[PDB]
Amino acid sequence: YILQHADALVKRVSKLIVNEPAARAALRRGVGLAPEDPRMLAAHRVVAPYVPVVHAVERAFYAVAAIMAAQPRSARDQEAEARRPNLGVSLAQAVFDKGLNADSTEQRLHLIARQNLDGVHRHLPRLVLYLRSDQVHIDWGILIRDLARWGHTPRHVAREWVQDYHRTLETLTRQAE
Amino acid sequence: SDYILQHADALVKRVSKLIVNEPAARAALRRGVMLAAHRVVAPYVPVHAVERAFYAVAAIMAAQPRSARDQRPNLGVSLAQAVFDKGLNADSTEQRLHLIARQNLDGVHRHLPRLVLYLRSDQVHIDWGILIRDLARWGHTPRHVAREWVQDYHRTLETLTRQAE
Amino acid sequence: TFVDIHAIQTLPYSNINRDDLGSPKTVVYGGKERTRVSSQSWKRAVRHEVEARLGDKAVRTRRIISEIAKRLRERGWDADLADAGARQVVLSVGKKSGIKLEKEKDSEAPATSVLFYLPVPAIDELAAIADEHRDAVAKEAAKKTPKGILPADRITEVLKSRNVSVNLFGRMLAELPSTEVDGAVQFAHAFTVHGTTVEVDFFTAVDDIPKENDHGSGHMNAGQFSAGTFYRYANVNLDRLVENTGDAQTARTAVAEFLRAFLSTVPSGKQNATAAMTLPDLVHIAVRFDRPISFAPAFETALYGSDGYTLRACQELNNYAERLREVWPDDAIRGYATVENKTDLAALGERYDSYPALIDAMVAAA
Amino acid sequence: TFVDIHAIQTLPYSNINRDDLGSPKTVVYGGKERTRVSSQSWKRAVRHEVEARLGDKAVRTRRIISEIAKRLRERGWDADLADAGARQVVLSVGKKSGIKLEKEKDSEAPATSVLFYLPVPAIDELAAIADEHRDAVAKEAAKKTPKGILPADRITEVLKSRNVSVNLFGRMLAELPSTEVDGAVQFAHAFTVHGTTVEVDFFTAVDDIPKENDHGSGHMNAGQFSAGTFYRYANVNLDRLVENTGDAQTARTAVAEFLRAFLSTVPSGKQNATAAMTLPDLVHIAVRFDRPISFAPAFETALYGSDGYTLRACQELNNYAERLREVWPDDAIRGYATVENKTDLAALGERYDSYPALIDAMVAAA
Amino acid sequence: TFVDIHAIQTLPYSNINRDDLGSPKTVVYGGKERTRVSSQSWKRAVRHEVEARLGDKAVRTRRIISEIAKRLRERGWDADLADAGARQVVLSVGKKSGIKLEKEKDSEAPATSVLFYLPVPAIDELAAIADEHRDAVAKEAAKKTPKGILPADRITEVLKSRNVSVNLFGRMLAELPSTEVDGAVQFAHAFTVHGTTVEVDFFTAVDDIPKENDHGSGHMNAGQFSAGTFYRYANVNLDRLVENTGDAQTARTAVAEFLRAFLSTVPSGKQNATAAMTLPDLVHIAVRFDRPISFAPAFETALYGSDGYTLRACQELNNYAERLREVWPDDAIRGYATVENKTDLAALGERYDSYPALIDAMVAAAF
RNA sequence: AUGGACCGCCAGUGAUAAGUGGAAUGCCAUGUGGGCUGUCGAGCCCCACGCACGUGGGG
DNA sequence: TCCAGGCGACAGCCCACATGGCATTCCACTTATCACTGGCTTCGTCCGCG
DNA sequence: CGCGGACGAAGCCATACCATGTGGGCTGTCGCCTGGA
Repeated sequence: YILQHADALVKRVSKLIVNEPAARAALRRGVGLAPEDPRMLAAHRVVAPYVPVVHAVERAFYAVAAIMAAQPRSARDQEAEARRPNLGVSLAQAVFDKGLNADSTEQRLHLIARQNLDGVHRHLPRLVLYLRSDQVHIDWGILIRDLARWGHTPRHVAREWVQDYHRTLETLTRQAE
Repeated sequence: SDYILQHADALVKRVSKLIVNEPAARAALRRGVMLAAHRVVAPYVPVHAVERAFYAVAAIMAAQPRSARDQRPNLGVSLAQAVFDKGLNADSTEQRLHLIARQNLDGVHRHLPRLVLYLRSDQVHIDWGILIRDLARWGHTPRHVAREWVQDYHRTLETLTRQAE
Repeated sequence: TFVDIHAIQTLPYSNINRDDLGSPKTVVYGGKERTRVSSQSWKRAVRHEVEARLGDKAVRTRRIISEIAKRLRERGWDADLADAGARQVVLSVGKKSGIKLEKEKDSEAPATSVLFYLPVPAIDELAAIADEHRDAVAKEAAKKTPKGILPADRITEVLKSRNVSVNLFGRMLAELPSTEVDGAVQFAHAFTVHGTTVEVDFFTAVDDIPKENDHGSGHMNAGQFSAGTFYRYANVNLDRLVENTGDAQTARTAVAEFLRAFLSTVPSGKQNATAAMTLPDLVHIAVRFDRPISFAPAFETALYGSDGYTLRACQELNNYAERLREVWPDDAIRGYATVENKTDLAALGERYDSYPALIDAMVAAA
Repeated sequence: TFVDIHAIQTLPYSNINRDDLGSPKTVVYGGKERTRVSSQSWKRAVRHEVEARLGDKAVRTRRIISEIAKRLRERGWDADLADAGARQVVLSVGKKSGIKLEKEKDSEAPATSVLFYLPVPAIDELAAIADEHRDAVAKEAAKKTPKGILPADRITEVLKSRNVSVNLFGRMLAELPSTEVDGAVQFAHAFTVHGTTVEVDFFTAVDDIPKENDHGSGHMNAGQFSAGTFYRYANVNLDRLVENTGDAQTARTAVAEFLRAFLSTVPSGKQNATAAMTLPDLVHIAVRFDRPISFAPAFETALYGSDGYTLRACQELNNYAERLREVWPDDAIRGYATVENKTDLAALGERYDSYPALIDAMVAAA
Repeated sequence: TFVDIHAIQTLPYSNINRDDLGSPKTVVYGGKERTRVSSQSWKRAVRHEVEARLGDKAVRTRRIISEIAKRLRERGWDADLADAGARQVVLSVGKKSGIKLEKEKDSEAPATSVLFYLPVPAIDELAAIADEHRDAVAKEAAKKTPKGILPADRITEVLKSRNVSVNLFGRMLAELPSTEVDGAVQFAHAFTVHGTTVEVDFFTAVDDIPKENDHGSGHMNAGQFSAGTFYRYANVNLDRLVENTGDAQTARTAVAEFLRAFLSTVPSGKQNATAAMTLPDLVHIAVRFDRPISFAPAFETALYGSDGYTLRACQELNNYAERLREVWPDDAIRGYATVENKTDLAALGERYDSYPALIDAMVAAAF
């Protein structure tokens, strides 16, 4: 239901940031901030027509759209190279493959999964930009719809990222026989 | 928050009929764009930013041209509907909305009358009631209402645009 | 016979005691998140300050074998004779095979499983009882699995040696229910009076020596901090404290020093880089003869801000103490000090001049 | 034994230390946002100033292997002998294989995972102990996986070499908890005394060589800035400082230079584009013999303006120091200097004539 | 070794540098709004004036490929050999798969994704290194995806070429931190000494040819404007400047011309229609040997008016310099010029006769 | 007065010690707010004098 | 007593901008600690108490 | 000498890889005065 709008945004923003700098610069300056902060008064032009019809849903759209426009040029040059995973799976694929610190990522994942709606938006942007600093393939539509469902109970989106992260870690380790 | 909207609605209808009916009080309320306000709009006010939100828009109401004087979406929708339908320029009204949405309380009353009067010169429908509760809401939370205006503007502009094809 | 103490203390942007991941501990009270300082942290600061003045050193530890062996090595015993000696002192107190121990890591003396709580002279006397049986201990070390040889009666009487901190805070020891002393001070957690969200600080420890081509920080991370106006509360059951201590003058000194340490002290959690030391902006001591009472329900409805919180918290504690006083009438004593002379708080009793004056007159009236 | 220092310093339109996204770090105090300068920044500026004068050079780095290799190349060793040598000096400590080292670069000494903090003569001396074992280092380089051969005792004693910045600010090292020194100076974050919102500054980078005769400019953006009157505070625990330094004469010089660097210095974060160099408009040093105290609660209720903030902040800090002084009576020494001759601040002590005079008379009284 | 300069300059009804929507930039200092002029604007006017006199031409641009190719076409190279040549010269540094560049355009020479800052002879010399490898450039251009062939060491040594504006103002280049030079002049934003609100100017554009049935003008808007007495300040770290320049005489000339350009110049932002050319009403240069210091806190308490602001600002700056001088005692040099002979400002030093004399004697005393 | 009636899991606890986000930046080039204008009889009561036209005093 | 009118005269119009631009690299740490007490059955004897 | 209280003696133990979709309820307004019904 929301995932479809999520794929719309990710579609035109994924081609937008690479195809013209005005929106990428109007969105980049909105990472990790409220949808009404004056600094983001220039991002409505692009994001406002896609929100459907609680504030958690709009927070999700604006926040992740900004995240998509604030990634380094390396991550976009690889992002434009041409069931499905959450970002937890992305963290495991990051530690197992690109050599990140396991004992750290685990406590940063449980640190973020243990917070309130506002803590996921303040702690999230640097974490995801670090993951795109290591160019791990993160899925954006799932990330936003997840943040959208992050506002009704702080249990139904955290537990699945943590369990999905550990699950894929031990499957990547058992598969390395 | 509706308790201000209903009073503002009674005020907008009584003032509309009063300006088309009696020219004396019309020109007397228009001069402010203020004793006349103290004797006309004072019985329609329950923070002084709300009271100024009432008489200020009352004066803007009395200062409109006759063409648009003889005749719920907020002001964002009104500007989008003006731009698409009545040929107003997009790159200019956008810049004007950002200019208005960025200022403080005392700024909106300074840059608002000219734009409202100008869009009114094309017979655009402004739900004056919610405009009064918006300028009243400007004191409680400024950036929230400004957000509603800009995002509402772009929202309905692109919705009507894609809706036209 | 219950000395209740209330205090409003506003701590600036800091992090007193973090959670298992850095964040400050938070309660969900009246529906909203509220940073809090655990009770055990303040209790620890209090005891270390009280015992600081009253140099009793109520050491809580596991390595009693290590220090008993150290005491025996100071008094002439050989290293192995001291180690086996201490192990005899600890192994002769449980039911059989002594108290339970843990896996010995190094060749160093092992650490017991339970936490002991004794003063330093108690450990010294334990080393004395171990010294009274030099030959016996040496004879037991010759075997492969030695047993208890010490007169469990007197060592068990030495473990029961109390202290000011032992008297107030109490002790627990599962393998020796005869030494368990019950605490006399009910210490409560300190929660904010207004919903406070945590805030992330981004820090980058940069390396001083440059690198050939590029230059980046040595490490970047982000720690969680929070500021706010904490409410704190504590009870002192005089009756049970005088029962533990026995005398009434020692008890009176212990409660007076407790209150002064309760207002004065502040924890040591990330203070070396935050300098969050402060004093309570409001202090309310009441002496009640029927039951202790906390003012926590007054602060259930969180306080919205953009204004200050000290005045609102002060006058709201006043309001709740007034109506609460006229709903549960009782012949109790009430006194308060305040660091803000704007309002006049009537229901809190007679406004003394200063914290130590307030404490002196209230402990005296008890 | 606690040297407290307070200072009101009004900074113009600038951005001292930005956050991870450009904005200045902000607190939520008394309900309102308040821009703040992190403690690590002032501590860094201060140390660089103290060690600047007191040419101690307390280098904080990761690439100790690279610099030790540099010292060995200066002293005659070949490139590979220097690299393997330095790695031997680093690998011969820690109770495990060595201190944790991870992922080396490409053609250059790797970087230790933990961060070191040593003076320059310490690194030189490390190269000296490495130089005394030429043959051993060469013999180990012949193998494929060498191990430690260096006398961990003396190099470990060289890593414990303290310094003025090490003495005041403290050090941490997990692989060597024996060298961890505890700081003696509590440094506080600096928050505004009045709620300040961020100011977005649109900016442009015009480019020469026009291609289309357009007014099109090479780059546009919006940088966040903010101004306001910051309050700053810091404590110096004399006892622990005399313990770290050892002597009492060296300590006095370190604390005097600390206070002078605390008033003088200002960070170097976004200064080349906005000269925010300034001096504190109010300085209050107090010597307390019981506990340090902060004046942060005085500034909880944000100050509304349209008027000035220097006079209001000064007289309000005075009032809070007076009532606070008559509520927590104590035998302390108080002195203050001020850049405004309008009001008379009584409770802040005896008005000295100038900052360095105040610092001299207060360090003397310590 | 820190040359501080303070100056009170009152600008009439104008708009020096507007915001992203027309309004003038404003600070919220001491609770009241205050129109301000960004620091980069004055720094740009200053640099163009300093380098104007000292004809060094410290060109800041993105289209370096276009001009290097232009130099190569002037020296005999063909259009494609020049284009591929310049692209090779920029792409032959090879940090991370060569220099980072914007999305290539249809047919024009693309602009690098980072703004360079070099003098014109540097571009010429880059074209020289490109000309020394004619055959090599053609050989790589024959391929489909060429790589670096140029001696990255010497071209990388040409990018380190400083200049008067490069020395004073500093440079940044992320892909080549080896050429990054740190600025030596702390330039501050200029805020008013009294709270000023913006005034909305309603302007109309009339058409000079009439049609019947209408008299509407060609356009109608409202440009914002504001006037006031701006305070300005700048610091010059002599030590680091002599480090950048290397010599001490060139450094002395650069600081002297810098100060004269700081007082003389005024931006060119919305000046053609509102002539706001003015001179500073107060100039105070101080040479400090310990740390630079600004007088901004003196102007935190906004000044209420209905009277003038030049005298009040001057004497109030005086008082603040007096108490500040007796609170942070130091053996420094102080001098000042003033365009008002009513009061005598004691704490500001010895009143020189004119701005260029003051600048000469202070740069002289600063060595 | 119910597979119930009577009925405490419970007495003890620092999460701790360390840390610059940092270097770079004209928002710009263009504008009439305009044509037109004199500011020159219901009111409530009392009392006094009156040429029954009115005049003055206190509310 | 309640519903309804009224309350000198107070201007009309027309016009509202085009363009161009929105940066890059780098860095992400370590170690030590993680408890017991019991809710079974009867009787005989044993060490300590009076 | 007579005896309290407390413990201890065992019987017991246990070769033909994948998932989760949810919400809805509270609040009060005027223009005043004269005339006529």
